[PDB]
Amino acid sequence: ARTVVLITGCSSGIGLHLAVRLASDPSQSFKVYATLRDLKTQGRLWEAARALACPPGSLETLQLDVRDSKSVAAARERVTEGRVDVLVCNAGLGLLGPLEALGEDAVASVLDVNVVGTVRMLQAFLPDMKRRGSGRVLVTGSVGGLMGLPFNDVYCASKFALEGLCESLAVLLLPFGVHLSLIECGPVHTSPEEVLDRTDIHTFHRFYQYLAHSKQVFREAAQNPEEVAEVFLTALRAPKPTLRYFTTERFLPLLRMRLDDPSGSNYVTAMHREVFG
Amino acid sequence: ARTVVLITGCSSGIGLHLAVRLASDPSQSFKVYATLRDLKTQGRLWEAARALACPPGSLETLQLDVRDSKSVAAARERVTEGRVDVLVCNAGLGLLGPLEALGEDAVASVLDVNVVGTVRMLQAFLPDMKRRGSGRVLVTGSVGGLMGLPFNDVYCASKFALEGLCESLAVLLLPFGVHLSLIECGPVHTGSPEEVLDRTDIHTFHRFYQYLAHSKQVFREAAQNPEEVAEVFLTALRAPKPTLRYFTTERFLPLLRMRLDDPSGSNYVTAMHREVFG
Ligand SMILES: COc1cc2c(cc1O)CC[C@@H]1[C@@H]2CC[C@]2(C)[C@@H](O)[C@@H](Cc3cccc(C(N)=O)c3)C[C@@H]12
Ligand SMILES: COc1cc2c(cc1O)CC[C@@H]1[C@@H]2CC[C@]2(C)[C@@H](O)[C@@H](Cc3cccc(C(N)=O)c3)C[C@@H]12
Repeated sequence: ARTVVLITGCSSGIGLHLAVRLASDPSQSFKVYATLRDLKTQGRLWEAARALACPPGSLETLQLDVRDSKSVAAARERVTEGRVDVLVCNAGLGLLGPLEALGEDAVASVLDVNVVGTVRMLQAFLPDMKRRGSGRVLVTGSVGGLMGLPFNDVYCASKFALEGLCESLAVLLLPFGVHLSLIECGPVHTSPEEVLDRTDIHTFHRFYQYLAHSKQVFREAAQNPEEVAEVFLTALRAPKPTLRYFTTERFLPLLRMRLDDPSGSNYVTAMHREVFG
Repeated sequence: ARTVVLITGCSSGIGLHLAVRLASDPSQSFKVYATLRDLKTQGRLWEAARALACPPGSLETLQLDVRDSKSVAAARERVTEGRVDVLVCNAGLGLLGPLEALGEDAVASVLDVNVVGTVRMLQAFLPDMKRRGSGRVLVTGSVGGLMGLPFNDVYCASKFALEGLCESLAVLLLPFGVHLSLIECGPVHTGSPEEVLDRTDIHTFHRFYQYLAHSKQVFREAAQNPEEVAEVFLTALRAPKPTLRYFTTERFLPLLRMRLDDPSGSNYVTAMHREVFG
C-alpha cells in the first residue's frame, strides 16, 4: 500500500513544504496527513498542494495541537489506515531574549510545545510502530540543540532536550525496527525601554549587539524550507538512516571545536568573540 | 565577610551533604542557606549539621519550591546579607521507564522542576550578580545530559536542556565576571511494574528489566557518594578561572569522546546499545 506519513506544524514553513512534496510524488507512494494547530489556517497549504496538482486522496488535513494529548489522540484515530509509517514531529516555537526578561508563561510554553508535545506524539504513535516492527520518526532539530547561543537560552534548552529525548529512544528502538532521525536545521527563511527596565545596562547592550549580528548571519546562512524539506526526504528514503542529518555543513567547524574541549570553555570563548564581534 | 551560598534540594543527597560540608568547613568562610521544598523533611539536614559541628549562623534552612516563583522570591528576600555569592541549582527529579508508560503529569513535572525551576532560580538571582559584577552559579548536571540513555528519555531531555540553558548563558556572562558551571555527575549513590506492563508491549517490558539489571551493576561498580561529589562543587567554587563543566569522574569521557567523534550519532547508538544490552 502507500507509505503513510503524519506531519505536525504544516500550516507554514518546513511542514507545509514537506507535506506537498510527498503528496505530489509521481510514484505516488505517500498518503500524507498534514496536521495544524488551527485547521482554519490550512488555506495556504491547500494552495501549494494544487500548484503541484496533488492527487485527491494524497493529502488530508487534521487539527493536532501538541499541547493537548486529547487532540493528539483524536488525530491518531483519524488515520483510517490504522498505522503511521513515517511520523514527522516538526511543531516548534521560538523564544529570543535576555533570560530575566522572559515571562514564566512563555518559558513553559516553549517547553510544553517543543519537548512535551514531542513526547506526546511519540507516546501516541510509537507503540503501533513497535508492534509492527517498523516505522520512521523524523524530528525537526536545530543547530541550537547542539550548541548554546546567547539570548536563545530557553530555545536551546528545548532543542538540546530534543537531542536527549531522541538519542535516548534511538538506543532502545534500533532492534525494535523503528528508526529515529533528527534533521538538524540552521537558520531558516520565513520596546527597548522594556528590555532595559527588565535587565541591566550591560545585558541590554549585548542584546542589541546580538540582534544586529544575528540578522547578518540569517542573510548569509538562512535556508529556504524547501531545501530543508529535501533533507527530510533523503532521511526518509535512507535504508539505514542515521540519528542526525545536517541541512548545512556551515556550522561543523564550530561544532567540532566544541567537541574538542570537554571542559566547555573554548566553545564559550570562541562563540563569545564570534557573536560579540 | 563570609561567602553567601544558597542551595536548592537540600533534604538529601548532594544538596544536603554539600550544604553541611560548606557550613562546617574549617575556614568558617561560608554562610549557607540550605533550601527545601517541604520544611518537614529537614530532619536529616539538621542531624548532619549537628554531627559536623556547623557553627551558629553557618546554616539556615528556607522553604523553597522551584515550581513556584513566589516561593523563589520569598527565599531571595530572606537572604539578610542582600547578596548571594554562590548559587547552587541542584533541585531535581528523576523519571525512569518506557516512554509510553510515563504519565503526562510526571513528564511535565520533571521538565518544570529540572529545567523551568532552574530558569526561575536564574531569573531571581542572576540580575543582582550581574549588576555586582560577581557571582558563581553551580548547576548539578549529569552525564545523562551529555549522552542519551535508554529508559531515561525524559530525565536525559531535562539534563540536556540544562546543558543548552547553561551554555547559552555562559557565552553571555563571560565579560560580567559571573561564572556558571555544570558539575557533571555520573551515577550517585544515595513506575509500578503493573502500570508499566499495561501501557507497554512485552518486548519493551523485558528490555526494561534487562536495563535495570545492567544499571544496578553499573551503580555497584562505579557510583560515587554525595560526599565525593560535594568536593567537586567546592573545587569549582574556589577555582580562580572556573570552566563551564567539571566532571566528577573520568569514567565516561571515552564514550563521550566516541559520541562526539561521530556527529551523525550512528556509532554512539550502536555502541551504547551493546554497552547496555550486550
Ligand atoms: C557563530 O555564528 C553565529 C551563529 C548564529 C548566530 C550568531 C552567530 O555569530 C545567531 C543566530 C543563530 C546562529 C547559529 C544557528 C542558530 C542557532 C539557528 O539554528 C537559529 C535557531 C533559531 C531559529 C529561529 C528562532 C530561534 C529563537 N526564537 O530563539 C532560534 C538561530 C541561529
Ligand atoms: C556506559 O555504560 C553504562 C552507563 C550507565 C548505565 C548503563 C551503561 O551500560 C545505566 C545507568 C547510567 C550509567 C551512565 C550514567 C547515568 C546516565 C547517570 O547519570 C545516572 C542518571 C540517573 C540517576 C537516577 C535516576 C535517573 C532517572 N532516569 O530518573 C537517572 C544513571 C546512569
